[PDB]
Amino acid sequence: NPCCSHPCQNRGVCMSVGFDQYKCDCTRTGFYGENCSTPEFLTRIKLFLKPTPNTVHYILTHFKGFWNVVNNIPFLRNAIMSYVLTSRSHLIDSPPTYNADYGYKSWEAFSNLSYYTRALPPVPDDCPTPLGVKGKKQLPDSNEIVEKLLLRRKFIPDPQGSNMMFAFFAQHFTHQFFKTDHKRGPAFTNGLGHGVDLNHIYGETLARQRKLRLFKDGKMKYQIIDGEMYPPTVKDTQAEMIYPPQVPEHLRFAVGQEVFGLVPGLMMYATIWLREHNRVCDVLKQEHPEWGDEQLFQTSRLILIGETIKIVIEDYVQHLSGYHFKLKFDPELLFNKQFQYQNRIAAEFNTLYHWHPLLPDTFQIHDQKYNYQQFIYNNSILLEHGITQFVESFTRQIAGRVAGGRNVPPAVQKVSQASIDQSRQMKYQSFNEYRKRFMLKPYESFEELTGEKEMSAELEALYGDIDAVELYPALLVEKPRPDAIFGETMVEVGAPFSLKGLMGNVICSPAYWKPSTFGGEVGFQIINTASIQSLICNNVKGCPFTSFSVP
Amino acid sequence: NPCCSHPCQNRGVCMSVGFDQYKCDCTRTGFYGENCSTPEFLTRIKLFLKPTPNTVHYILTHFKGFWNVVNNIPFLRNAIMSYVLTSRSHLIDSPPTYNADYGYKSWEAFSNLSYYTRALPPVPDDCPTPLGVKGKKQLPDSNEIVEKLLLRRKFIPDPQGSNMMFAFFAQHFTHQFFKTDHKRGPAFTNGLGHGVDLNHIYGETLARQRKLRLFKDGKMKYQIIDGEMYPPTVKDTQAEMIYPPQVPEHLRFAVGQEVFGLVPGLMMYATIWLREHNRVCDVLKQEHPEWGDEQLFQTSRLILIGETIKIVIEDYVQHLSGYHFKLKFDPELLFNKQFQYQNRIAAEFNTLYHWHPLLPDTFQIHDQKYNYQQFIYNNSILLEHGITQFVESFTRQIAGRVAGGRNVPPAVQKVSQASIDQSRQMKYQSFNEYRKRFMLKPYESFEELTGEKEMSAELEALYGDIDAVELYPALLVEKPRPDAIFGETMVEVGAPFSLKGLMGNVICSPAYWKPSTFGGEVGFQIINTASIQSLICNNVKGCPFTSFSVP
Ligand code: COH
Ligand code: COH
Ligand SMILES: *[C@@H]1O[C@H](CO)[C@@H](O[C@@H]2O[C@H](CO)[C@@H](O[C@H]3O[C@H](CO)[C@@H](O)[C@H](O)[C@@H]3O)[C@H](O)[C@H]2NC(C)=O)[C@H](O)[C@H]1NC(C)=O
Ligand SMILES: *[C@@H]1O[C@H](CO)[C@@H](O[C@@H]2O[C@H](CO)[C@@H](O[C@H]3O[C@H](CO)[C@@H](O)[C@H](O)[C@@H]3O)[C@H](O)[C@H]2NC(C)=O)[C@H](O)[C@H]1NC(C)=O
Ligand SMILES: CCCCCCCCO[C@@H]1O[C@H](CO)[C@@H](O)[C@H](O)[C@H]1O
Ligand SMILES: O=C(O)c1ccccc1Nc1cccc(C(F)(F)F)c1
Ligand SMILES: O=C(O)c1ccccc1Nc1cccc(C(F)(F)F)c1
Ligand SMILES: *[C@@H]1O[C@H](CO)[C@@H](O)[C@H](O)[C@H]1NC(C)=O
Ligand SMILES: *[C@@H]1O[C@H](CO)[C@@H](O)[C@H](O)[C@H]1NC(C)=O
Ligand SMILES: [N+]
Ligand SMILES: [N+]
Ligand SMILES: [N+]
Ligand SMILES: [N+]
Ligand SMILES: [N+]
Ligand SMILES: [N+]
Ligand SMILES: [N+]
Ligand SMILES: [N+]
Ligand SMILES: [N+]
Repeated sequence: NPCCSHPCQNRGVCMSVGFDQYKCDCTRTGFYGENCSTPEFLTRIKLFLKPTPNTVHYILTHFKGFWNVVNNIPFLRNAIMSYVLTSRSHLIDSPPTYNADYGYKSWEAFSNLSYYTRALPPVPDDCPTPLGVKGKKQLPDSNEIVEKLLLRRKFIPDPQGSNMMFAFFAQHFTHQFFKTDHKRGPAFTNGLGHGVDLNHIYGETLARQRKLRLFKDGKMKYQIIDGEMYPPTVKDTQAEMIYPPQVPEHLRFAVGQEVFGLVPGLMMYATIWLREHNRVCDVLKQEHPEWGDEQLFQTSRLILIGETIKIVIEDYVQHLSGYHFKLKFDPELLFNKQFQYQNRIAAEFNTLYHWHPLLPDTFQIHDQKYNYQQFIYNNSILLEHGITQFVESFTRQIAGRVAGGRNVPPAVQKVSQASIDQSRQMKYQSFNEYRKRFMLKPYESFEELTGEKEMSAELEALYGDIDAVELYPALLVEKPRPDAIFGETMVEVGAPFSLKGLMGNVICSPAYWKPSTFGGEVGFQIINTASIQSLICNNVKGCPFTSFSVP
Repeated sequence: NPCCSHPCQNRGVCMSVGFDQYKCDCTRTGFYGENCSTPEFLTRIKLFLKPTPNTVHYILTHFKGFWNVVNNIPFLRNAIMSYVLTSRSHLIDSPPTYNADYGYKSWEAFSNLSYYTRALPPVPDDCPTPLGVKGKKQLPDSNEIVEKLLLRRKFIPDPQGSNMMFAFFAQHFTHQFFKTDHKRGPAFTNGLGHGVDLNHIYGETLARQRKLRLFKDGKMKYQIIDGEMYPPTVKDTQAEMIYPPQVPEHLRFAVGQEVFGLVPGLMMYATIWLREHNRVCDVLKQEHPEWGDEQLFQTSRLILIGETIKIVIEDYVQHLSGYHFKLKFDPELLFNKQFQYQNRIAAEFNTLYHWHPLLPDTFQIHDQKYNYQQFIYNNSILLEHGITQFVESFTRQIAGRVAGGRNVPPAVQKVSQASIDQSRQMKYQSFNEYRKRFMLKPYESFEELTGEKEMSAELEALYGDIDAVELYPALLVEKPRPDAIFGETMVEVGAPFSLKGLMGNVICSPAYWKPSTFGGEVGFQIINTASIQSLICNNVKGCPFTSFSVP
C-alpha cells in the first residue's frame, strides 16, 4: 500500500489508485503539489508571521504585570480567549472522521458512537513496518520501554506544584468520557455522550439514573454517616459497582461511574459532586416551590454541567497551563464565530491522558501514610478521615511530574505498558506523525526530543529511527517546558481535544445558554461564579482552603 | 400553570415563578418587555424592510426571463442559494431542545436519540384546555374532522402537476427518517441517524446491513428475474420484513426499510436505488482494483447519500417549490457561514409530511387499473410490468392536491385520523402557535384560513376559536398558494426542517466534502451530476424519460 509511507503532508488525504500508485487530496489544505508540500501564497504569509508554540508559551507564562492588566480589560481578555478557542478547535475535525477500523472516511466510522474517533487514521494493515515504513519490522518490547524510560527511580515532584486535588480531579473528571469497553477492545467506549454529560454522577443509562435518584425534590439518594452526606450503597440502589469481594456491603458506595470505587480520591469527588447536586436542588426549590421532582433534577444536572465546564476551564486548565492570562468560560465568545456544538472522544486524547506519573509513592492523609495495597478499594479510609481531612491532605501533597521520563510508580507499571500495547493494537502512527498533525516541527533526533543523553540513547537503542518512536512513550520522556509539568507535544495535542469537548457541549450553544435554561438568574449565577474553592466551600464541612497547587 | 397561555412572544422562553407567576426570557429574541413583545431598534428596521412570505413566493414564481438571467450568473445564484440555506436554517434550534416529555430544556431531551425532537414544547398536562387556554375543554371528534374537512369526494389534481414518481419518491425518501416506534408510542423513532443516512436501503443496524450485503465487491444481495436486478428475499437474507400471510415467500423482498413491501411504488425505488449501489460498485472497482469489499461498500454508500441530497434539492424540492430560481446543492455555499452539521428529526416535520392527499383513487400501471386492495402488498405487479413500465406509467399519472381540503382518499382515512390523535397524545400546540413560531402572522378567522365559507364553517362549529384549530387539520384545509400544491404554513414550516436535514448531513461538512471521500474525482462527480432522470437512465431498462411532473 503506497500510503503506508504517509506521503501526503499538511492534512492531505492519501488515497491508493491502482496497486502501486497513490494520490493526495490537497483540498483546502493551503498547499498543493503531489504531496501537498508547496504552500500557496496566503499560506506562505501566515506561516511566516506565525510564532512557534514555545514562543507563545514564553509570552503567556511571562510578563505577569501585563497580563494582570489585560485580564481586567474585558474587551481584550474576551478577544484573546475567543482566539484561543477558535484557533485550537480548528485542529479537530467535527463532525468526526476516522476510527480504529477505518483509515478512510465511511458512514460506519461517522455514525457508530461505540468507537473512539481518531485524529490520525490507523496505519493500514499491509505495511512494511507497524508504523508504516519507518522503524524495524517489530516494535521494541513494551515492558523494556517501561523499565528503561518510564519506570520511576526516585520521585520527581511537579515543578508547577500540582497536588493530589489536581491529580484526582483529573482522573475523576476525564473518566466520564474515558470509559473504554474492554470486553470489546481498546477501540471502543461506553461513554456514548462523548463529552461532559456527568454520566459519572448520574449514570450512563436512564436505568442506572433511576436507581441512584431519590425521586423526591429532584435529589439523588445518599446516606448520612457521622452527620455528613455520602453516596448510597449498592444494596440500597441496586446500582452495580466494581468491588473486590473483600469489600463489606456497607462500604460499597454506589455512584454514577461503576469504577469509582477504585480509589478513595475518586470517591471523594463523587461525594463532593453528589452534595453539590442536592444543594442546587435546595436552591431551586426555593426559587421554584411549584416545580416537581423531575424538573428539579434535570435543571440541577444542567447547572452542575455548567459548574464543571466553568471549573475545568478557569481553575483546572488554568493551573495546568501556567498562563498568567486568566482563561474564561464564556459561551458568548463563540456566538459570532464558526464552531460546531458537538464532540466525539478521540482515542489519542485517551492515550495522552494517562498521567500516572502524577501519582505519589504513598498517599498521605492527615498524619498517616498509605501504600497502594492499602489505599485502593478502601473507602474505610474515606469514612475514617472524612472529606475535610481529605481536602486538607490532598491540597498539601505534591503530585509527580508527567514529562521528563522515569516517574511512573511501579504499582501502576503494568498500566503504562498496557497503554503502549493497546495503542499498537489500534495501530497508532508515530509520535512525529502526530506532531505534524498538530502543526509542530518533527523531531530530527532522540536528543532534541529529550534534551538529554541517557534516555535518548536508550530510545535510539530501542527504536533506532526517530520516526519510529511511538506516541505514548515519547510524550512522557519529552523535554518539559521550563519548570513545566508537560512537554510541547502534550499541550499542543491535548488542548484542542479538551476545548472542543468543553465548548462543544450543548449548553454552550445559543439556544441553551440562557438563564431560563437553568431555572432563572440564581441558577445561572451558580454556573458563572463556580470555582474549585467554592465547590469545596459549599459542600465540605469547615470550608477548608483548597487549590490545584500546593500552598 | 401560568405558562399555559403561551404568554412569551417571539421565541421568548416561559418559566413559572412561584405558583401564580411567570418570567419571559427574552435573551437574543430581538425583543424585550414582560412578554418579549417590544422590538429593539434593529428588529424594528428588519421587520419594516422584510417582505412577506407570500410576496417572496410571488416573486420567485414570476419573472421567468429575469430568473433565467439570474440562474446563469453563478456569483449571484450562489449568493441567493446561500441566503436561502442560512435564513431558513436559523428557524431550527441545532443542537435540538424539547421533546414530547419535556417542555423545558433538559439533558434527557437533548441526549435521548429515541425521541423525535420538538420545535414547540408540549402543552403542560395541567392546563385549562388541551391546547393551553384557548378553545373548548375537549377537542373535536377526530373522525368528524376527517369526514367533514379532510375526506375526499372527488379527486382534486395537483395544479403544479406532481406525478406518482413524485408521490412515491416523497414516501420512499422521508421514511428513512420518519420511522416512529409504535411499540413505544408516537413520540419515539427508530431512525437514530436522524436524517439522510440511507438506512432504508442498507438497514438501520449493522446486523441488518450484514444480512443484506453480498460481501463481494462491496455489493448488496440481489436476484436476477426476467433479465433484471431485484432485491433479495427474507429467506435468503434473514432480514425481517413486514408482510401479510398472503404474500408467498419468494415474493417477500428484503430491503433496508422493513415496511417498504407495503406498496409496489416503494419497492420500485428500493429496486432502483439497489441497482444504483451495485452500479457504483462496478464504477469504483474500475477506479480502485486494489480496494477490498469493505471500502467499495462504504464508499458507494457515501456516494449514494450525496446523490440523494443532490436529487432532493435540485429536482424534488425544485419541483415542489414552484420557483423559477434554480436551487443548487453545493456544500461550499456554507463554508464561510455559521452552520451546524447535525440534525434531529422534529415530530412536527413528521406530522406535516402526511401527504396522503397526493394519492390517487386507483393506480394505473401500463394499461391496467389497480384499486388499493389489489395494489397493496402486491409485488407480483412489480414483476408483472417491471421497472421501466412502472416509471413510464407513474411519470404520466397525476397526484392529488395536498392543501385546499377534502382530498384524502377514503382508503387512508384512518391514517389521517391517527395523525390527529397522535398529535394530541404528544400535546401539540395550536396551528396559530406554530405559525408564530415560524414568523408568520396568526390567522384571525377561519375564513382567512381557508379562503372560503363552507369548510370554515365546519371548522368554526368544531373548534369555536381560530386559536384552537390544530396543526395537522389546518395544514390540509389552509388556502393553497395560487395554483400551488401547498398553502403558506406547510411551506414556511416544512422548508427549514428539510434544508437542515439535507445540508446538516456530515458529507456536506468541509472535512468530508472532497473527492478523496468518494474514491476520487469519478466518484465525486457521480454526486455532482446526479439527477432523478440520470438515476433512472442508469438503472432502468430503456432509459425512459422521467420527471416529478406530468408531461
Ligand atoms: C490524571 C490522570 C489519571 C490518574 C490520576 C489516574 C489514577 C490511577 C490510579 C490511582 C489513583 C490507579 C490505581 C490507576 C490505574 C489504572 N488506570 Co489510571 N489514572 C489517570 C488516567 C487514566 C486514564 C485516562 C485511563 C484510561 C481509562 C479509559 O480509557 O477508560 C486510565 C486507566 C487505568 C487503568 C486501566 C488499565 C488498562 O488496561 O487500561 C488502571 C488499572 N488511567 N490510575
Ligand atoms: C409523503 C408522502 C406519503 C405518501 C405518498 C404515502 C403513501 C401511503 C400509502 C400508499 C401509497 C399507504 C397505503 C399509506 C399508509 C400509511 N401511511 Co403514508 N404516505 C406518505 C407519508 C407518510 C408519512 C410521513 C407517515 C408517518 C410515518 C411514520 O413512521 O409515522 C405515513 C404513515 C402511514 C401509515 C401509518 C399510520 C400510523 O399508524 O400512524 C400508514 C398505514 N405516511 N401511505
Ligand atoms: C429514552 O427514553 C425512553 C423513554 O423514557 C427510555 O425508555 C424507558 O426505559 C425504562 C427503563 O430503562 C423502561 O421502564 C423499565 O421500568 C422498570 C423499573 O421499575 C424496569 O424494571 C423494567 O424492566 C422497564 O424496562 C421504560 O419502559 C422505557 N420506556 C419506553 C417508552 O420505552 C429509554 O431508556 C431512554 N434511552 C436511554 C438511552 O436512556
Ligand atoms: C458499531 O461497531 C461495532 C463493531 O463492529 C458493532 O458491534 C459488532 O456487531 C456485530 C453484529 O451486531 C457483532 O457480530 C455478531 O455476529 C454473530 C451473528 O452473526 C454473533 O455470533 C456475534 O456474537 C455477534 O453477535 C460483532 O461481534 C460486534 N463487534 C463488537 C466488537 O462488539 C456495533 O453493532 C456497531 N454499532 C451499531 C449501532 O451498529
Ligand atoms: C458549589 C460551587 C457553586 C458556585 C457558587 C459559589 C457561591 C456560593 O455561595 C453563594 O454565593 C452566591 C453569590 O454568587 C449567593 O447568592 C448565595 O446565597 C451563596 O449560596
Ligand atoms: O485541558 C486539558 O485536559 C489539557 C489536557 C492535555 C493537554 C493540555 C490541556 N489543556 C490546555 C493546556 C494549555 C493551554 C490550554 C488553553 F489555554 F488552550 F486552554 C489548554
Ligand atoms: O423539502 C421538503 O421536503 C419540504 C417539505 C415541506 C415543505 C417545504 C419543503 N421544502 C421547500 C419548499 C419550498 C421551498 C424550499 C426552499 F426553497 F427553501 F428550498 C423548500
Ligand atoms: C483499609 O483502611 C483501614 C483504615 O481505614 C485499614 O485499617 C485497613 O487495613 C485497610 N485495608 C487494607 C487492605 O490495607
Ligand atoms: C396482484 O397483482 C397481480 C397482477 O400482476 C394480480 O394478478 C393479482 O390478482 C393481485 N393480487 C390481488 C390480491 O389482487
Ligand atoms: N484528513
Ligand atoms: N497561490
Ligand atoms: N445498572
Ligand atoms: N505499593
Ligand atoms: N526543569
Ligand atoms: N425556545
Ligand atoms: N433484522
Ligand atoms: N380501495
Ligand atoms: N386554485
